[PDB]
Amino acid sequence: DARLREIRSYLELVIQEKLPLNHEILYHLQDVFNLLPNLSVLELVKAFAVKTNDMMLVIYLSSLIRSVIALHNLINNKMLNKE
Amino acid sequence: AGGMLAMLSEHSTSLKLHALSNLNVYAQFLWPEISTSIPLLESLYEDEEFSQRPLAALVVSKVFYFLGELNDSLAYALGAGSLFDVSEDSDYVRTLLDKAIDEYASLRNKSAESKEEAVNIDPRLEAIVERMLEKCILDGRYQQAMGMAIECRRLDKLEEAIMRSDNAPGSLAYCINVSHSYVNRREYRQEVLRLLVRVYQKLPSPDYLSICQCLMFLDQPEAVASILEKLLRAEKLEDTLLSFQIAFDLVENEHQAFLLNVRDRLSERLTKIKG
Amino acid sequence: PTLKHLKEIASLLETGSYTKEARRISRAIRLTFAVRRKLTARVLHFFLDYALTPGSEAHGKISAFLPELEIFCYLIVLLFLIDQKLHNEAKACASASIARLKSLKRRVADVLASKLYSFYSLSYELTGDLAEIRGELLTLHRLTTLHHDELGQETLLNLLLRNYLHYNLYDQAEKLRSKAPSFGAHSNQQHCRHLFYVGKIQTIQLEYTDAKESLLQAARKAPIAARGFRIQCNKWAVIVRLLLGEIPERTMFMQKGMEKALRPYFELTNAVRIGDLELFRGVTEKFSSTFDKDRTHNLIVRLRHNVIRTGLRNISISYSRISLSDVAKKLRLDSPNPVADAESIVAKAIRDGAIDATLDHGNGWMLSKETGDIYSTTEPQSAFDSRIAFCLNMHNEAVRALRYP
Amino acid sequence: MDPKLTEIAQTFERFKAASVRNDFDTCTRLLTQLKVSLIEYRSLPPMFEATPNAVHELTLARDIYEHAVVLSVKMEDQEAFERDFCQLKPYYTDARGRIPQSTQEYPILGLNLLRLLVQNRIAEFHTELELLSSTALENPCIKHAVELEQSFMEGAYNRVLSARQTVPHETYVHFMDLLAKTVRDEIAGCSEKAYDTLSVNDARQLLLFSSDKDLLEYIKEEHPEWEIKDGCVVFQKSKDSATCKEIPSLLLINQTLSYARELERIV
Amino acid sequence: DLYGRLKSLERQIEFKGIQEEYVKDELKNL
Repeated sequence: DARLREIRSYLELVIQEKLPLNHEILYHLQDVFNLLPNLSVLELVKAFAVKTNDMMLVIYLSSLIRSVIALHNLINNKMLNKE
Repeated sequence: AGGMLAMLSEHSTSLKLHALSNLNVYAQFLWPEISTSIPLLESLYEDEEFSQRPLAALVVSKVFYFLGELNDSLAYALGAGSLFDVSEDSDYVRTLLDKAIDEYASLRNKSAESKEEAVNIDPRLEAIVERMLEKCILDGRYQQAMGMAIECRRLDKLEEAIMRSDNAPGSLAYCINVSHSYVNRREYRQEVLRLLVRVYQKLPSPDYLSICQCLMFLDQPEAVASILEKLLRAEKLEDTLLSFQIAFDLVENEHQAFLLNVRDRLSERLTKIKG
Repeated sequence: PTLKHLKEIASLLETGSYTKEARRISRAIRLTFAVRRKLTARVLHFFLDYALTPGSEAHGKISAFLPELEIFCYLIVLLFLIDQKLHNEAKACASASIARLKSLKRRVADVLASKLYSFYSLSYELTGDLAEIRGELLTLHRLTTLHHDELGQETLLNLLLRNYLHYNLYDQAEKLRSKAPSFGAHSNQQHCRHLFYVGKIQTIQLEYTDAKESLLQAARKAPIAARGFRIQCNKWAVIVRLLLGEIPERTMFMQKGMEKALRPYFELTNAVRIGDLELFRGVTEKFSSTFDKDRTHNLIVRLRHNVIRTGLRNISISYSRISLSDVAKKLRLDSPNPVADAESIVAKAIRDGAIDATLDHGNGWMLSKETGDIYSTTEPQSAFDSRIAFCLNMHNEAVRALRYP
Repeated sequence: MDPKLTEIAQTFERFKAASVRNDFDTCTRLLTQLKVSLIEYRSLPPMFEATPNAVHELTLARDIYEHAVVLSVKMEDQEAFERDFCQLKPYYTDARGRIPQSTQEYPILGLNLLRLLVQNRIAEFHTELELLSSTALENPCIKHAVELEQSFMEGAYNRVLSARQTVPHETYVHFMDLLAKTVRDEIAGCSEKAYDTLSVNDARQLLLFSSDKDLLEYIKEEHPEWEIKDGCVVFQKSKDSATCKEIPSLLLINQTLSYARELERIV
Repeated sequence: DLYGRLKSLERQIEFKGIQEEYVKDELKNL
């Protein structure tokens, strides 16, 4: 984001007419902008939704299993404390 | 009851004040209904034309007390003026007095850090702490009045509490111990010790040892030299033995710069004291 | 052996007082309750003489109705008075016992007093005088709140919930909840009532989402022996679940011993599950008297609205398209104009979004949006779960935060 | 007989006379204010002292607050109505064991129920019905309010607007007209979501507008977003609303950011 | 003496308060 702000500062500089630019680097900035994917792609949005559901339900598995083991160890701790 | 709240909405201001007094007697039981209508009671406290503003403030402060908002309860209790009696043995009054003393001590502590911002202490809060200190002095609870006076940073009420005490030497020895154990600030500890030296000099039988110990904590060799010179010039053999005992007790504390400065400021007994 | 058990309980209480172990007093109270059914007036007076010196003003006052020890004698006698149905004497003995409680300034009296608070009011309900206590117990909570008595702080608040709920001061019952500080779960039963009393109010005030948890929260902790409290915890959880749109599972309706309690509740869901209101009226009318006993009848009226929805849930998903007249007919509305009402019923249903459907009133035909294959279950699937897993990571850490190793 | 009571009762007679004269304020204001204040204060005093004259004072307070609610209705002030009735309620709840039942209890209770229905405070409406006894529910006014709520929930807006004619007491007409406006607004809201387009004839029929210009004026003022093309109302349906999984991607997925990062940072 | 019980109790409580930072330091150094 700071790099974008610096490019914006340099663009304002070019507007005022102080510093020009090497064709290659301005080319590169335009290239970055050109390769910008459309974040509003609808089928791609469902793609996000599907991966999110799958990964988070895997994490749900992991949380369930940790619940199992942690509760087991808490009960064993109660055993060791009473004995 | 929504009947008393309805009477507050009527233009008979006196009848609205009567409804407010009816809700006051009932504040302990009806606070959950009255809490919804606080803005109406606040508007009656803000209204300059209303002669019974202090009663509106007292109902608001009781409602905030039951809500658990002690800071707003205190602000409105300070608004109630003469209707907030420190004499009343109510759980409401005790909790608000404790909170009033804590806030007052906190504000006084901050005002002494910021030499540049005189935190405007509400004169009403000071007047409640005064009445409470006076109550503690009238009840013969001098040790509590001294503790509160030290927390409140009020040297004048500390002097008043000591001078009224039936056991002046016990109160002073307690003050010295409290000043060393609880007073973390050096500047304030020195101010308390300078007050104690002044109080000790007003007593008919000055304990010259406790004075010399306090003066040694203050690094004031001038005052000790003047006390030793007064005792040395006395015709009584007892005052001369007391001057020698003070000299031994000063030497046991091993403050060499203080002892040399006391010696050099002294204008057979004098040769013995110099030894 | 009853007198021997009384003496052993008194010795246990004395030991707990000397050792300052409130668990000791808890075991003593458990034993005292274990001797409730064998309470004899002669044996009780013998215990009074043994623990109370003959001539004690407390001893004389206790005998007239027939610190820790003086209070404790009031504990059994008050219980026996209600045991003998002498609620009027328990009322005075309750005030007489508490009146002593104010004078005593010892922390060890919290458990003894806390039990008294439970029994102090109990005489009033049996006497019908819960309204005369709001000026009595509340300051008693004030003293417990003033003394930092956590056990008394909770027990007295729930009774505040009970008293205001029993008098239907529900505009005021929530008033308590916003103000009462959350005291630690020091009491397993009392907090359940605090957890559950919020469950009743949450059911009453439409905060159903919060309602289910606290309804489950107390039921999560409800004792097996307190089946009625479990049932009461289980009777209220049923209403919200039906009020939540989620029918409670049949399995809760086969828990041993509580089945007779939920019999009216199971059939109510089935009609909701079937989505027909006619049997609702028959089931509601026959058990309307039983429902009056629970006072949740007001919760009952709302159910038809969801039951209307529940019938709606069947029709829209199990039928692609059917005219609005068919909509009300299968709903069996006794409405003089089922054409407009069902048409209107769908309007609210369409507005509520309960159905993926569209109306065609020009043709009078309703179009349930193809609600079979549809699209991704996601965005809400992947939002629903995270609340649950995120609950575990705290809850797993809840075990982790409780992990001593 | 306390002289204050006699003077205050005289002021109440003056207030009732002014109300019959429909003289909102002025000298009528003065008299009404005095009577209301005195009687209300006395009876409603949260203290409710068991004085030998307490019953008369409380009965007069009840009547005063009844008349105050009625006047508020005549003035079309919902806030004053709510205040006066919230103040009448403690007299209707805790003082019922000390005062004879008032004939104006049921109409005013039903009017409050109607106001709650208009405000869409259905929860408070049903809690009030809960607080009412079975005998009160049998009252024509309370039963009328219950039937109106039944129609409003059932969507039988035609029945509500027809019952506008079966109103039993004139004081309700104001709240009934407000209910009609709210019902028309609710119908418009449902129609916008339901149909992409609606014929103007059908639009009038559902909203029961007598004349074409009535529907046109309603559309122009309350709902300018509606487009009238070729005699059919074009409801500008939302870009993505009824359809599921039609929300923003970055925001959902960064909600997953919050979940994940806040979760493991603890680990 | 009567005010001494409160002053001494405050002194000990304040002293124990620093124990929080004391323990926190070792909880990281350990």
